[PDB]
Amino acid sequence: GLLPKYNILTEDQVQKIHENTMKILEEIGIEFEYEPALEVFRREGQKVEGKRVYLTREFVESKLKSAPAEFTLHARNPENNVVIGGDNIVFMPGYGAPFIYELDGSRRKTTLQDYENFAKLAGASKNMHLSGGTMAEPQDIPDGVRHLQMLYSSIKNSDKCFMGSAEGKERAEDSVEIAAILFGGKDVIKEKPVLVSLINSLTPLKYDERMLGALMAYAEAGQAVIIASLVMAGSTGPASLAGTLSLQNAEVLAGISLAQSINPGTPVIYGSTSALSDMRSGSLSIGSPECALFISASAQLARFYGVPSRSGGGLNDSKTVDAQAGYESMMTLMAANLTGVNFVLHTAGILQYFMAMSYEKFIMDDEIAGMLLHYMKGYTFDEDGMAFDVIEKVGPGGHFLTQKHTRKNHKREFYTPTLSDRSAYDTWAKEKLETKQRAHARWQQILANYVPPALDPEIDAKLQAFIAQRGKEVG
Amino acid sequence: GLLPKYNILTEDQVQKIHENTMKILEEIGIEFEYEPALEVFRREGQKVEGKRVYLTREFVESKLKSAPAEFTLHARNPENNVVIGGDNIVFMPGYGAPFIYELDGSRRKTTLQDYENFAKLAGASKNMHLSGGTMAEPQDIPDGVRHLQMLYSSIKNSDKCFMGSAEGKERAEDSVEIAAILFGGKDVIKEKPVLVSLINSLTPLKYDERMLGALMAYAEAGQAVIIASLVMAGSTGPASLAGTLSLQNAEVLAGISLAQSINPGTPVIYGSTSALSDMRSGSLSIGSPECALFISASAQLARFYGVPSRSGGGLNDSKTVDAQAGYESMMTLMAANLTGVNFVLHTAGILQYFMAMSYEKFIMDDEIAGMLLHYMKGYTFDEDGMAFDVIEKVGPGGHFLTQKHTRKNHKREFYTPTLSDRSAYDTWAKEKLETKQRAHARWQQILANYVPPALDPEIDAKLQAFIAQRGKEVGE
Repeated sequence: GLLPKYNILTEDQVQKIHENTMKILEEIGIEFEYEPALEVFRREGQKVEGKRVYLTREFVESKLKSAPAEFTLHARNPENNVVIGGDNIVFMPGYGAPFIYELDGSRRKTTLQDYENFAKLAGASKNMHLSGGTMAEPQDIPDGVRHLQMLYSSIKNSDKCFMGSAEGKERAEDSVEIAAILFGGKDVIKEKPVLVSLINSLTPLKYDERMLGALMAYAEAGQAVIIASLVMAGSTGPASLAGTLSLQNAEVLAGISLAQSINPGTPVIYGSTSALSDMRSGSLSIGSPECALFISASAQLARFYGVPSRSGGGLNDSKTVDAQAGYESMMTLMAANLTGVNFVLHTAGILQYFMAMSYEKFIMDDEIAGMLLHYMKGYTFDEDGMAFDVIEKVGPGGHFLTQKHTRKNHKREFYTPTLSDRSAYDTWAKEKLETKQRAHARWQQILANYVPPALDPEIDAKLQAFIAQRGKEVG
Repeated sequence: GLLPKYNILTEDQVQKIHENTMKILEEIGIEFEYEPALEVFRREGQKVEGKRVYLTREFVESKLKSAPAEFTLHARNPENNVVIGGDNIVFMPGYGAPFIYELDGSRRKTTLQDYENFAKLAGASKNMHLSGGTMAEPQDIPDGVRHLQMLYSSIKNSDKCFMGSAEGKERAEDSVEIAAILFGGKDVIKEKPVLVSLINSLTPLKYDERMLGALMAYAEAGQAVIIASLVMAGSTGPASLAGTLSLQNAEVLAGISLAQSINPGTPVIYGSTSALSDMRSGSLSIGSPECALFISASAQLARFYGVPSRSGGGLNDSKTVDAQAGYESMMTLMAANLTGVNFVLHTAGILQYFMAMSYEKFIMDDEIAGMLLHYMKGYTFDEDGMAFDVIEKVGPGGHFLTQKHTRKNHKREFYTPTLSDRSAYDTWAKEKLETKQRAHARWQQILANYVPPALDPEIDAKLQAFIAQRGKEVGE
């Protein structure tokens, strides 16, 4: 009923990586740019020189041992509750992009209306399990209330799970307060998690105050944190795959141990965003087989450490929804699915190494998403199934076009494409639409038809009341 | 170095397929429309009613044991010798397409010049290990001598391995003669196989005269055959994954068991071309995840039966080199690579479920092939390596780009793209070239600057005298 996961590493090699990781954390250490964070380490008997911290293997292997292998995140509509990790996998849009690249190859700043559109699309879509977070940076809006309008867009436009803000102590806490209003208290959400948020390290071997202030805010509440590291081999990490993975490993676990020492059993996702620093281009390259290699190894490491994994997505370096957007996104999304990544931020919409979102790419990515979930269902070994009797009725030289079996079973075992054009030349040649152009017609169809799920009047009567008060307070 | 193969099925599931396949062969049978193949199965003690042969698992499982797990195909230039069957993988162009799809959307008939062009492109590419066969149908040339002209154009334009004709006994025997001239004798090429050729069943549960005629000629000589079944689920096969796989499995093992009855130990490749008959279009769909599942499972069945596999390629249903060409072809080729297919016909050039080759698509596919081979290299766990001391040197907040170890190892471990554009928007926005356009400039550059490897004048002269005489025979 479900394909097994691909593990690309031998068990001796996983041992090498971990032995190298432990050595890094012990010998070289990690700088945490936050007093409260250092205090936690000191109060946990770890070595700490100014901002630097050296964790032993026992302290980390101990802190990991309390980190839960699986946790539900809770949706407003419980029909969309989501189990993290899992032979399970969840998909959701790209995150952080300040640009929209349009079908015409032009570029523009993102807006709240983009955030909102992407919320609706993720809402509308059978394959997007979460509506996501920071889908399109709302430069439309004044900075200190961007989070406020964003979590409200996510609530008013989706009944699926959304993400909390990682931009600071107070922002983090606002988000927790907002989930609280939405589920009826902070205690409810402490035991039934609601938010996930992306906490990043500052490669190589640091953590900035803003991320940390969000991380601890979340681990002191009940809420989920992705501890992602983005090591760019050649640049912010060593020019070797084993090297940059070892470095990524050291960073992610240091973040996990902090959360776990702050709050034992608090939900944490191992995050890998590592890729290549292209030496010809100077810059990040996530459409690379190196990226695909980090995605793949990271999924296996996360199993090894007993925790859920986030990595991959429709990842690529193209500026347009062309053949490159297609083959690079598939390579990285397929890696993520086959190797059993649990949580795929950036499943849909991303172009040019996280620099841009695209409406057409969103639809492209949703197709490949559906195709890969279909691959991962596998084969069905029941009577219908093995189909012996139909093969027999038909016999040598017959066809199956008109069998009852074909009519009943095609629908059951086969994927209906949402985007791919499967017609003959003469049919296609009348308009010669490429995937880009079809994708464009499709997103417009979907936003024209999406009715957002209703939000209890009094709930958003309290959502607004709070956005009002904080609106003043931050000014 | 290299990465382990992905096995998508459990031991039990593999056994269930095998059971369903034996039942199909024992109870339903396959038609072999070629008296000589029928007489082979007769002497083997197998039931024949008219043209229908029923094969027992005792017989099939016995014959499979004589098929080698690995063999070598031998090229003009022995550096291009190729192992079929290890953890090994070999790539080559598309096969059989009668159209070229152009950058501007138009289509036209394939000619001999197209054939030659693809032989050169294959010849020039570091990721194509064979030049292929039937790369473009030479509709240009009288039907009866086409195979003669393709074989020569293969031998002249590339010193890599190439494929024989599968179009009947006589054209197979011509292929064997040509191979024997090139390498010294029929004896030498029986000990050191040279040719590989595509023998398809006629799904469901048939094999026609022309394919059987070629199969038996090649088995009799030492030459490799791909025994390949293309089942279309919902059309020529049942509308189910396990069912279509079982039917394909029955077709292939019936074919391999015939080859091994003729010449025990003769080189065979288990071939899966199975895909979807799409419900809305009524046509073959190879860019489907069903196709990807057939490829993956077949890679693992071949391992089970102890023979090499062929399946997959840059397979897609698109009419143009667009995002669908990209994602469909990467899915099916990545499946092939990760599950450990040995021989990938149609790695490069195919559009629209085998109806077309495209020169831009060839370049695209050559890029995805390169990326995929880099993926399967995997990690390097030596000292340089785990990079601990360079990490120690640099330290928190540092950067690696100005280190000796970066200079040393950047090129060693990282893939350099031949097609993907990794620039920032502002560079790219100057011309806004999409992949298909960059591909278009590249194939023209490659072809323009390609120089075929010198062919021995004496052997060349013999090849031409053989082909001159045969063409006269075929015209009389």
